[PDB]
Amino acid sequence: KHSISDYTEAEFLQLVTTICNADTSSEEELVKLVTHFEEMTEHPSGSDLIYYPKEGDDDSPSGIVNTVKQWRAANGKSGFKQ
Amino acid sequence: MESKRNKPGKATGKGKPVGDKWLDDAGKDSGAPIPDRIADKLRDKEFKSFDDFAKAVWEEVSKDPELSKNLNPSNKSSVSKGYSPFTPKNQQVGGRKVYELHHDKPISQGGEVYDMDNIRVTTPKRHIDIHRGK
Repeated sequence: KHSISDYTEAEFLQLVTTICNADTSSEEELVKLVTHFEEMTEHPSGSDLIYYPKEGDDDSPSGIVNTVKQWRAANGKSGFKQ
Repeated sequence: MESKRNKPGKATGKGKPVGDKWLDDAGKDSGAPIPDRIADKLRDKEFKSFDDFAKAVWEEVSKDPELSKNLNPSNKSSVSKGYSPFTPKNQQVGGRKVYELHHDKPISQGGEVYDMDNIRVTTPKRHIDIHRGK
């Protein structure tokens, strides 16, 4: 939970799906997950990746993971575990 | 003092006609009003607290095809649970990332808690701008 490279891609996809599905017990818990997502990706779009995607970006869970993955690849940042 | 917002009460008021981009308005002026069709669904119903009322508001949003249609699929899942939708990143303030319901006339100066004509939907950023100018 410390850094994105602590998650496997399959773990991160589960996390992203939880968020997209609002699969939490409370709004507070969802906002916490969203904050962690933003901290993990370090992407400057923040929560907009999930909620306010650019035109023609895939905002499915796997779509979001791929956008994150490629952006970090493009910006020389570490990838997923494993 | 006992908190009125923490006590049950009965929703009243009319709200106003809004369009399918109503939430874009939450970021400017005095925020967006409660949609009249939301008011129509909630008026005369009793709620346990202002938080209970706000949940009912977001549930009614998710059930109204016109008011929920601008929401993306993830924001739609959120409102379906009765959570407030996430605002654009540029409208968030720290840990405040969802639309907020605020009272236009303050309760301490006689504003009513569940008077839906006394409630505005704001982004966290817009609420803070308004508050800082008081």
